[PDB]
Amino acid sequence: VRIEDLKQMAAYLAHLAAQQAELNSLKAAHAAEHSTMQKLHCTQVDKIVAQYDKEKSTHEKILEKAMKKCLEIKKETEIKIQTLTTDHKSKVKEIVAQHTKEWSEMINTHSAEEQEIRDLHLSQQCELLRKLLINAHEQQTQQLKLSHDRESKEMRAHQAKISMENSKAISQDKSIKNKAERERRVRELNSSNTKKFLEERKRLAMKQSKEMDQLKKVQLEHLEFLEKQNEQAKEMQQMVKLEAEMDRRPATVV
Amino acid sequence: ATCPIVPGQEMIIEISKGRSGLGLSIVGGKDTPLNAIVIHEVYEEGAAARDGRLWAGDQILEVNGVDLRNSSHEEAITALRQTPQKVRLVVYRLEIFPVDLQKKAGRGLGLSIVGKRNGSGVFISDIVKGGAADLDGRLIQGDQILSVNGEDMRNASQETVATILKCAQGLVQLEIGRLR
Ligand SMILES: [Au+]
Ligand SMILES: [Au+]
Ligand SMILES: [Au+]
Ligand SMILES: [Au+]
Ligand SMILES: [Au+]
Repeated sequence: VRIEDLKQMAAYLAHLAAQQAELNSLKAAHAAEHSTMQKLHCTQVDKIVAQYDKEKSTHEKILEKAMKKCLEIKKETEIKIQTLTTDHKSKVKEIVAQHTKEWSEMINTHSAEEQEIRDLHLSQQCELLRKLLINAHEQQTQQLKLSHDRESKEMRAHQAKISMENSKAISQDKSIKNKAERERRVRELNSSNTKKFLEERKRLAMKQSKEMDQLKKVQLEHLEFLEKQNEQAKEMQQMVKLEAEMDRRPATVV
Repeated sequence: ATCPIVPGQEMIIEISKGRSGLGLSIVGGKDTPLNAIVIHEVYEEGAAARDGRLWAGDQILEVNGVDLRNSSHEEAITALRQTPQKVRLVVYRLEIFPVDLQKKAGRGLGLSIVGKRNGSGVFISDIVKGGAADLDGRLIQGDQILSVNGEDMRNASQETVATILKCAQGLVQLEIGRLR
């Protein structure tokens, strides 16, 4: 609930927004490199097919007309067709095979780039969230340092009040009626108050560190919760690298 | 550990993913016309393959009590990733129709062709966004190319259907098989 207040801060939300624009630029660059290659993949094949069709039609017309007008031309021309299609079937078999290569190398490279940016964004989010939290922890700690200094200030001035207070009412005590005991009572009062103030001073110092130790306790396990949050995010991003390796296979855009 | 897999009922099973991947492949979603999340192939390396009970046509209905009736395809794959080392699932146990497409200026049909990791057949992999197949909008990922211009491709190679589709010139008459 602390992390959520941290995760809706002005600086954090902007980094999220700048990360999402990065993500769009990558999709747009990936798509341009997609279309650049399909055009050339098709451009190449539609050349090779247009030419093969041209050669077959030329040979097909050659026997068709001569048959109307045979002998060896029938035998020779059909050898040229078997020669020519058998070669075409193996020009494309080679091309179609290398067009799978070009695509699959790209899609996996593209898929890798996208994985790495998603990982880099995750290291950038943990580092920001944490640095913000440490900065909050620093202005939390030394604000408390502040109270501790004023807490001592009030005590010293409070202790001065009692001591001066316990010296007027001792003068006004009528029951004394003697200087020798009065000299002693003042010595007795001064020593008792001096002891009391030093003990309350010692108890404040002890109390003050105790409460700062509690600040350390709260701060530590906020940072521990953020570190577990980043660990869980890394662990699941590994399971998409894992599922991606199984899904990987060759592919041919058509 | 309570029950084995039996058809007809909304079964509830649990798989131990452990250190290996779950290894499922999905089709469908709210974004698609299928309107169901359906297992399409079980990757042999995965955990459900170890488990042995999920076959290749099983309809997933919820993961960790997350109802997938509105989940898009992308939403459903993350639902598979967010599983802990243990997995909680609820499962249940072709549609053939024709699609004709005209090839665009430069690219072509604008779809990708692959084969199942283990099993024959040849299926649609990825649909290029501005593609000729995209603007028709009836094909989705996982659709089987049964025939192309009449010729049956059911037990054809990936090189076969790639070669036929790439070299085809005009309108391409496809038969498509989809899960249910
Ligand atoms: Au072309
Ligand atoms: Au960090
Ligand atoms: Au005063
Ligand atoms: Au985090
Ligand atoms: Au051909």
